[PDB]
Amino acid sequence: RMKYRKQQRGRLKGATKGGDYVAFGDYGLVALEPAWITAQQIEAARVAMVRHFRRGGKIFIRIFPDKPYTKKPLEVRMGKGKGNVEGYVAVVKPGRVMFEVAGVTEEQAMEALRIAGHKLPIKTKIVRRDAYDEAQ
Amino acid sequence: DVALKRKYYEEVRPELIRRFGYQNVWEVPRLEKVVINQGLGEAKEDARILEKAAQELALITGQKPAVTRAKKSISNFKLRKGMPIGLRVTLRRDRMWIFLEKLLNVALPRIRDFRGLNPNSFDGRGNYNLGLREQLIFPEITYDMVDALRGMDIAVVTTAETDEEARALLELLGFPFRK
Amino acid sequence: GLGSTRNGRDSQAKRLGVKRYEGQVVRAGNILVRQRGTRFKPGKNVGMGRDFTLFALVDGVVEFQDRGRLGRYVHVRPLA
Amino acid sequence: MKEGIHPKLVPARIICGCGNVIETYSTKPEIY
Amino acid sequence: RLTAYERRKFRVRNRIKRTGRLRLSVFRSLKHIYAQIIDDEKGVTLVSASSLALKLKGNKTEVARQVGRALAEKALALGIKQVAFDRGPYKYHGRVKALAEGAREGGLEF
Amino acid sequence: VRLKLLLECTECKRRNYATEKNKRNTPNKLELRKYCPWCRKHTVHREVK
RNA sequence: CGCGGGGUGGAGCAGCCCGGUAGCUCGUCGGGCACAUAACCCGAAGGUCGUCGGUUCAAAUCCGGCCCCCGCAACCA
RNA sequence: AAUCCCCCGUGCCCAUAGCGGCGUGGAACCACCCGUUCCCAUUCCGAACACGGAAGUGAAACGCGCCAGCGCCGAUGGUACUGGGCGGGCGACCGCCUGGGAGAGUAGGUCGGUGCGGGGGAU
RNA sequence: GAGAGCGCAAGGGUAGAAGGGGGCCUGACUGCGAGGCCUGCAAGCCGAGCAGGGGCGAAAGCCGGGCCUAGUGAACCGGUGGU
RNA sequence: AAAUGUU
Repeated sequence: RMKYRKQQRGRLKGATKGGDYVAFGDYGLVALEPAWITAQQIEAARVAMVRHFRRGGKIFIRIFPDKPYTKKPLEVRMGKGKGNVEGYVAVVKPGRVMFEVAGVTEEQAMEALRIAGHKLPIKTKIVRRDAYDEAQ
Repeated sequence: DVALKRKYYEEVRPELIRRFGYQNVWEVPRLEKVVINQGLGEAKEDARILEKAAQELALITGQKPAVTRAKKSISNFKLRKGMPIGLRVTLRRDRMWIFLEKLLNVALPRIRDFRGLNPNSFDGRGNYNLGLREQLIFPEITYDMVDALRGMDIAVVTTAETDEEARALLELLGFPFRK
Repeated sequence: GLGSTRNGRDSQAKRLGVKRYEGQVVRAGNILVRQRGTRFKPGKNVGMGRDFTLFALVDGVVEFQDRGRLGRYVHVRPLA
Repeated sequence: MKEGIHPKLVPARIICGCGNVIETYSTKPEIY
Repeated sequence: RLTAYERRKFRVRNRIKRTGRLRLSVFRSLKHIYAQIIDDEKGVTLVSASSLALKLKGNKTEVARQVGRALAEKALALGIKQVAFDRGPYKYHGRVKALAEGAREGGLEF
Repeated sequence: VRLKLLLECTECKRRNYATEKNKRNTPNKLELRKYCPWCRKHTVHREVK
């Protein structure tokens, strides 16, 4: 969870539409609605997919955080310099693939990306592979 | 001695034309300039070596200009982006075949280890650098004449194509090989 | 900084656009381009001031053209 | 070619080497 | 990408700017002492010249003077060319000159 | 204005000055140059103040 | 998170007004006198100036980061 | 000249004009080339710039000629976005009507186009 | 295909070069200014061309401070030089 | 002027 040698330290808000089509593992939980998603829910699902599996499982993570937070700490009258950043987030707009799987094709594998998509406040869906388009 | 080496070249190479082609004579193998670089860099101090080293190589050959700037200002010693470093001299046609056969024939075994001058692996692709020389062994002069001899360089350039187009040339001219 | 907010420094801005677009009969002395760096090289009958400001030199019609690799040129073509 | 500054090399090839048989280079050790 | 004929494209260019004057460009190869008078703003050649068209041969250098002495009379034969200049290839010395000194017989104002 | 100076140069024949700047440390040698006064001759002035 | 001061031998300190050049006090070791100690008398060793880079013919000395030590207040799970 | 074809100077379109691979030129033109006093010049060198000129040669450089592996421009058909209208949503946000309409990708494209003036060939 | 450099911060720009090196010199000057961009006033900015007298160049030509945008503050009251 | 010594 290092994001070291940063460019700029404070950022802005606002986002509405989104893309980034189907991926190519064996199974991946796919989003439906937009929501910010912190750097800790990702780690929670990364632990809960692993310790279900078989003391062995493999996972490909496709979501990474950039945008920083602000809090203005506890009881402050407004109107000063907005600071004090903290642990910080990513963005997933309608449809791009989170967390594709090791590929052992069982409901042994299909259950873990139900119990991982049971935190993570988005509403998800489960798919597999027949896409086979072309990119660069 | 200059025409004496001219006729040696021009009566050994038409004898030794008989391994390539016979066509387009003016398109085989020929020699070019010779650069000699003193390359001291020890006169980051006073400009006393810039006169003192400029009267023995310039007394063997043509004058010794100060192509001596340093382009940058790394650490080591505060050179002060400038000063002088290089001590280059260029030789073209006449002092060319003065200096070449003068260093080759009647002077060179004043050096030790006697393995010609070549450990046979110069590994050029283009115009074939060489040059194994530590300063003031046998040029013409008298037994010390300076303090702290500093080692010189030689870089012949040719118009050859493969490695053997100057390996065979400089070996049928002389220049003993093998380590 | 130190532990607060140290900003709130800015400057009232110059204008520097294009003043005398295609067509538009001009007379000798009008400023055609205020710019910061050379983005429009001069042509015939167009001078170039001290800080890269183009200005008409004789009377006529401002006419834009390009060159491609070399760059955009402007020049004022005589009136009739 | 600057004609005044470079050193003099008119006869500084035509000698035998200012004494060659003391210089020990002609038949000196280079043979097999 | 450009092998040291950059001065020719830099010096000549700085000349085009003042388009109130007409140019003569010379060539200076061996049996080739050529010149041309170009009117700039309409790209043509206004009048030609000669080194071997007019033959004028020998084995010499004074043919360079001869060509300019021809360009003088051939300029004032149409008579309008009062104002013109002269560039060249590189350095302006002997061979490239006599052309200027030959055009200085007809009153070419340079 | 620590090392720079406001110097004010006069003539080798006459009156008042022609107002310029000087360094005082890297040159020191009392400068002199050539200019056109209101007596129309292009004479040489000297650092006088 | 904060306010100002400092990094020099084993420890404590001058040298930083303004560019050239490293010293003092305690303290460790070795030889002296004395029946053996204490005290006293001679001599020697122990660094570059926290850490990395810039400016000049020349940085302990002027500039920028990085990291430590001195004191004041409010608080998280 | 006042009908066509190779060469040599100048301009404009402006990389669908370039890089890389192999052949092909001197009878005429051109460049290497031979020398070094003056005409000149090289922080040193006639390597460049300049001078006086047979030979030998077209190998190097330059022009026509070919081959799409690298580059370079690139359709039709769709979709995102949106000028102007109406709708549904607690909240991030979505839908339909009417005019416009990209970027990436696919089939494919080319190893340039063109004036002005001189010297020769078909007379 | 310029991704280096240009006294100091960032953006624009530039090798058909404002970038590095030598040759000679002070236009880092004086009856002076048509015409404009900006603007509540006051301020700031660019400027072809005549006349005087001069530098570099064979000529063509260019020069009234620096590659450009920051290094500055109205009046009143006083000081020193000429008219 | 100038100290101490049973382990």
